[PDB]
Amino acid sequence: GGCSPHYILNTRFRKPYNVESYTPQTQGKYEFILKEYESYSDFERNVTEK
Amino acid sequence: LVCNGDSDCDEDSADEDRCEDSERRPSCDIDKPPPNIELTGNGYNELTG
Ligand SMILES: *[C@@H]1O[C@H](CO)[C@@H](O[C@@H]2O[C@H](CO)[C@@H](O)[C@H](O)[C@H]2NC(C)=O)[C@H](O)[C@H]1NC(C)=O
Repeated sequence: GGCSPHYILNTRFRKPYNVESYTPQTQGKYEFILKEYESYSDFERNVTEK
Repeated sequence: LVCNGDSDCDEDSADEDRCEDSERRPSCDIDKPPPNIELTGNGYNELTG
């Protein structure tokens, strides 16, 4: 049996006997992490004997 | 409520078994509930939110 009116947007659904609820609890979580690292090190010498 | 053409038994709709469409009245023009009213039915866990 069943045949209670269940809608999502304009689309109407027939729920299974087994299912208590199927309901559009919409949600969204985005997550962005960017980590850039640089190191440089320079070493020189110049040395002369005459 | 029997043979309203509305399923007034919640899950079973037993008030609408073997019910003649000649006896079913046009109980209402429409049956679309407000667009997410079922969520108002839900319970809430006040600790976990
Ligand atoms: C070692 O000597 C070289 C050559 O003089 C140096 O490089 C020169 O540096 C001058 C000034 O900055 C520039 O005008 C030249 O074009 C460079 N030439 C070359 C080939 O690099 C260098 O800097 C010196 N290093 C140290 C640690 O003294």
